Amino acid sequence: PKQLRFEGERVTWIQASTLKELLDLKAQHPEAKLVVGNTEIGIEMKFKNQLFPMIICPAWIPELNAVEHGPEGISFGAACALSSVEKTLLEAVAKLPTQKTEVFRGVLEQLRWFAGKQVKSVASLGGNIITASPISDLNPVFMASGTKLTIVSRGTRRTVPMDHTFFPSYRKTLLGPEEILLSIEIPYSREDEFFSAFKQASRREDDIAKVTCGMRVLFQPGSMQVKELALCYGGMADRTISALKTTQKQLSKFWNEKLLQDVCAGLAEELSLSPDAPGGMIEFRRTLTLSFFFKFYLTVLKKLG
Amino acid sequence: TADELVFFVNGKKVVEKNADPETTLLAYLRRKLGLRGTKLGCGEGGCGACTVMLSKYDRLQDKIIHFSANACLAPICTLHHVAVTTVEGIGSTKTRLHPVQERIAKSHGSQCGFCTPGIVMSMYTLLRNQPEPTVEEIEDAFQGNLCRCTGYRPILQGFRTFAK
Amino acid sequence: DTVGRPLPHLAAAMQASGEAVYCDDIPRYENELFLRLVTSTRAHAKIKSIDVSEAQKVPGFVCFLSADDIPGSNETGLFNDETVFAKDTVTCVGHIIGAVVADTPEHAERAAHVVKVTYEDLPAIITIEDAIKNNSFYGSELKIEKGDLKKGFSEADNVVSGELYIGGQDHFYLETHCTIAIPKGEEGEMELFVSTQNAMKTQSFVAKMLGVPVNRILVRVKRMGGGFGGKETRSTLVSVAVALAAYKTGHPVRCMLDRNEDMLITGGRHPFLARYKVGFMKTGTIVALEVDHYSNAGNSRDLSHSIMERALFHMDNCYKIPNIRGTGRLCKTNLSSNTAFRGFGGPQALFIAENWMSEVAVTCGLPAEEVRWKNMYKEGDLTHFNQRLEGFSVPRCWDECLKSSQYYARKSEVDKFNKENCWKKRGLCIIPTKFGISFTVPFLNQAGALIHVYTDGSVLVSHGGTEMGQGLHTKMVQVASKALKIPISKIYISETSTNTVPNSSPTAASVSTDIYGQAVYEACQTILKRLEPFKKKNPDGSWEDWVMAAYQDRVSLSTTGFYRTPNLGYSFETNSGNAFHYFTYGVACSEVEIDCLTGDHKNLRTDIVMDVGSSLNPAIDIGQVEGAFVQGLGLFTLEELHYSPEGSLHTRGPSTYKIPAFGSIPTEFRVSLLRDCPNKKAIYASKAVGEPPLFLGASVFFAIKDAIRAARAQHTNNNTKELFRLDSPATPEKIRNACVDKFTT
Ligand SMILES: Cc1cc2nc3c(=O)[nH]c(=O)nc-3n(C[C@H](O)[C@H](O)[C@H](O)COP(=O)(O)OP(=O)(O)OC[C@H]3O[C@@H](n4cnc5c(N)ncnc54)[C@H](O)[C@@H]3O)c2cc1C
Ligand SMILES: Nc1nc2c(c(=O)[nH]1)N[C@H]1C(S)=C(S)[C@@H](COP(=O)(O)O)O[C@H]1N2
Ligand SMILES: O=c1c(O)c(-c2ccc(O)c(O)c2)oc2cc(O)cc(O)c12
Ligand code: MOS
Ligand code: FES
Ligand code: FES
Repeated sequence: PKQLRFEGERVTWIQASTLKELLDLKAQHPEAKLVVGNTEIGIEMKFKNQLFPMIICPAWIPELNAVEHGPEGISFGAACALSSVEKTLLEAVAKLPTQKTEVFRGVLEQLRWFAGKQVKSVASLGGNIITASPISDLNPVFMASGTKLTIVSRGTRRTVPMDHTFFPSYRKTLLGPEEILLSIEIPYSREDEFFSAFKQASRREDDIAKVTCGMRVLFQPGSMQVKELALCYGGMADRTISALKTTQKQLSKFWNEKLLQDVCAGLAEELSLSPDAPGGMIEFRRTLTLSFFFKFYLTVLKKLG
Repeated sequence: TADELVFFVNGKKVVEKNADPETTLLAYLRRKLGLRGTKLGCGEGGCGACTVMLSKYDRLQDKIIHFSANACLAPICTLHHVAVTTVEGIGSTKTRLHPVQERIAKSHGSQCGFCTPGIVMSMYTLLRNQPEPTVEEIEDAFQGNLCRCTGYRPILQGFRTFAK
Repeated sequence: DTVGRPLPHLAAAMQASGEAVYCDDIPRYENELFLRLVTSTRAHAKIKSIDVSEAQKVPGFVCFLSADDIPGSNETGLFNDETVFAKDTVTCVGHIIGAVVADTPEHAERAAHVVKVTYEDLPAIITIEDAIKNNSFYGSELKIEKGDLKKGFSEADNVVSGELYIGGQDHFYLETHCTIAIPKGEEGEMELFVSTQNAMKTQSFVAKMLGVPVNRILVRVKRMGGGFGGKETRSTLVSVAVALAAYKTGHPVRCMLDRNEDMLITGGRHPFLARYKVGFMKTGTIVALEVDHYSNAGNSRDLSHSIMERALFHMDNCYKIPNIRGTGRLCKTNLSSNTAFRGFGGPQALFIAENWMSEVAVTCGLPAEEVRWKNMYKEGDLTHFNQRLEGFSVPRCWDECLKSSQYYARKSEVDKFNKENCWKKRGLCIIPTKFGISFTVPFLNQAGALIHVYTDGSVLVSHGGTEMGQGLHTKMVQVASKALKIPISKIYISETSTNTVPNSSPTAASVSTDIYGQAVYEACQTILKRLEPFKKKNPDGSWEDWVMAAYQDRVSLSTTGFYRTPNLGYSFETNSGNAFHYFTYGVACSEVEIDCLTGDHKNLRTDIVMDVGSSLNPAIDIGQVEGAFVQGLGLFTLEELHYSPEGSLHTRGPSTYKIPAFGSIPTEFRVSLLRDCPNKKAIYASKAVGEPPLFLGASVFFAIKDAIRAARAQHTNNNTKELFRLDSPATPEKIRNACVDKFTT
């Protein structure tokens, strides 16, 4: 297995055989694009007329392909195809108690009517994450769950749970120029911890205005009293956002009709859209943010029955 | 300076000595290799007209894996040491049709016929992984394949024959 | 004799093996070049400059082509109101300004993107509302009126009035537009391989463009990967530009559109706006109807006038209305010119009719099936355009569908589900349709065929119709096999071509089986008459021996066949003369469950009963019913084209434009063909099937409305007799917002 170089009219492609080559190449060419599935880059080059004269394909590197079952969660290499993530998670869900697989189940719901087999057999996990589309169906689940990202450059290494700060602005993530995403640990869920995910099922604009969300609640041991609550939405801004202000207010409140209307009041203000907001469907999108929470509200109660 | 790209299509060795990174497998199949069964319907991964089966030895899992892919988005430079199967790789009216091809034809699952090779390759892939699939697995294989003509009912009904 | 048998489509096996050749599958000549259209990015603007400097640096760039390059004429289009290449001003986003030619399609793509146009924006008219406000129309008001309107309304217990919009639809044929043009180098001769339903206009528009007689141009059509009306005239936009490039370069040239170009440039179904006023009795009996229709025609006439005529002919659906006035206007807008789409103005008008019919029922507080039935035409009745309904079989279709769908029992169960569920609701509706068969332009109702028997006794059939998936060639083979009394294996159809059958009508109006069936039949009769003596001389002989004897006796084994549909000629001045030969009839009953909280829905079950007379091929005809129904379900429930305020299309691919998927179809999907209903008016008692089923798709829309009605009765102001506006398509957005609740508020 060795490094291959291909040269065309406008583009140089290097197939990296080892992690070292990748990190070396990314240091030498900070701007290089990392292609795996090509389901994003091939679209940007054809339809946004973008030119990326340096491409590094890391799909061969064992570390970007490793599936690892740990105490805290299941770790996937960044190059793992979405169908592999699906199959690993479907296998974990059938084997583990329901109370450990609330997040896996959310990831699996987002993956269900997500393209087709062809796209899912080649689309990478890391690809969906670093692309950072406002309407990514996975980033809101990963954010809501605090899915841990191992980021690596030549020499340096770090692991950060995904939070609101990871997506600073339109199609940007918090990785330095020399850095790559290496692996993604999706956590097992805890006792008194429940999780949902929902998504809009139409959409008319390229990468905006399709409501998609991850929702997570952690209760005090054997209580209905909120300890942690997270609501992350795509399709509501130029990036994946968390309704921090709204959820902060619910901390140590109980899970009741009072909680409901307050969250629905918080969501309406915090995630409010100007009438000229890109993508339109303003009333619909607003209503979905509350309707999804209401579904999550109700499901959380049944999961407490 | 530049490395050779080596892959296989329908059991045959393809040695590209001057691979351009921009070239899609669909372009290569149709316009270099002259295998016109695989169709362009959108170029953006949404219709599956360009569906082919890819096959490779998975170093990790040990085995040979088989999966479907949209040739319109597959860069040929990702295919070093991969084996491509197209609609012409599985059967022909000149030799013998694959059962997937016979049954979609005889079940009235093909009208204009432009989606047919893509759907054939979707079903074929399924059977390479699961020779005795369920009805649900069958509907599922086609989430990436569009047909404008048939209303889909005949295609599922002809392929249900493969379940149990 | 296979007529009436479910013979599969003749090409299906080759379609399944990838051996069937579509236009871009034809091999390339060694010197073949590639064309790509350069298109307007502005809805309405002056062209200031065109700069090709950057395009010229692209590897393999050959040339840029524009209006100045055209040898013959820059005026084209059905009514001579289009340009081949825009000269001073563009009138829509997508408007063709020129073309690049390169050595590869990738190089042509790259070069086209880098062509720099400078515009000066002019004010644009995009919406129907904008067009009406500016009196921006093509031609004058169309009108059908019958009875006394100011008598009917004077007499009516109640009225309902309102406004309805129905969005357009992109054809989304899986194979996009495609032409190869081969210049011969002699006398302006050119041979064209084209994905088109109209080889005649293709041929005529290329010749006009070139400045050359029509006899120099040969157009050949093997098959299309779908056409659906969209390749009936708009295919020439690509064909003419490709012909021009072939002419200029002297090389073969091809172009197949990318999906995004195709969606933007080539037009779709006409959006319709309707303002209506219906007067009725407490019983639900209709006494007066006044409907003003407005279509969004776009930036040329194309087929818009005929599409409105057809709309007006179908504003009655299956209902007798003593006093009636319908008007149509065609809105001239800065959008791609809209065109034929399966149904050709019928589904729009039929939908408007079912919309007010549904509001009549709500207003009277009666069951919807009861109000529909009580207003239904009867056998012998005249339509609002004064044509008699002979063999009106909707009553049979209705009765049989009600019975086989178990409608009354399931209506009970829908009501139980609704009382037992808060945030999901079920709806159920049953709808009829009639669809008139013939081109409403009398002169198009003509068809030619040409048949040769070779000396081995094999038969080559040629007719003016084209294959786009609908199984026309299969049907013509079954007809010829039956008429000649020989097996289908002896007969072959290779392609449609202007040098075998000239001056052919577009393959359209669902009439192709009827008219080419008759042409083929007449030609076969001529052959049989010529062979008859030889049969008599060698009575225990074979087809092959008879043919060879005829050959050796110098009897011609070649003949034409022609049909001209009798007795057509409707007049808007006298409101008389048949507009159609006969009508095709059908009824569908559809059930849906909606998710009140998301606007999503699941199609649960659909039952269809369709009168196709005595089917030539039940498998093809059922396939046509299911295909049309699902295209209609997409029109009314899924597919939505969305434009920027500046008039530029946003929805340009399958990721932003959702046609029905494998999972969109009803879980239980039943289609039956009405039994024992021979149609005296068409070949072998059959009936046209291609377009009449599509509107039955609306049954899913009215089932959705019925479910929204239940959701509103649960969560909003409770008036049973409460009406609300639901435009088409009923997308998740519209469905959700209409389920007014504590969240929408
Ligand atoms: C038809 C279709 C349907 C789709 N539907 C959905 C959907 O419903 N929901 C949804 O969320 N998405 C959807 N997508 C997007 C799909 O999930 C993403 O396109 C896919 O995950 C991108 O992965 P890739 O490997 O193909 O990325 P590539 O195109 O190869 O690369 C994408 C980006 O990720 C970067 N990248 C990749 N790996 C790394 C790395 N490890 N470190 C740093 N940067 C990296 C690349 O540089 C590039 O910028 C759809 C795409 C298609 C074509
Ligand atoms: N598979 C398929 N069926 C189809 C179409 C098509 O493009 N593909 N076009 C429709 C349209 S718009 C018409 S008018 C009729 C035309 O064919 P016919 O006159 O042979 O029925 O077929 C219909 N059914
Ligand atoms: O498809 C159609 C079509 O093209 C035309 C037409 C009209 C005037 C012309 O000059 C011409 O070339 C064509 O009329 C129609 C009338 C119908 O009732 C139904 C149709 O489907 C068509
Ligand atoms: O008459 Mo069909 O081509 S709309
Ligand atoms: S051409 Fe449509 S998915 Fe590849
Ligand atoms: S048979 Fe025409 S698109 Fe499928």
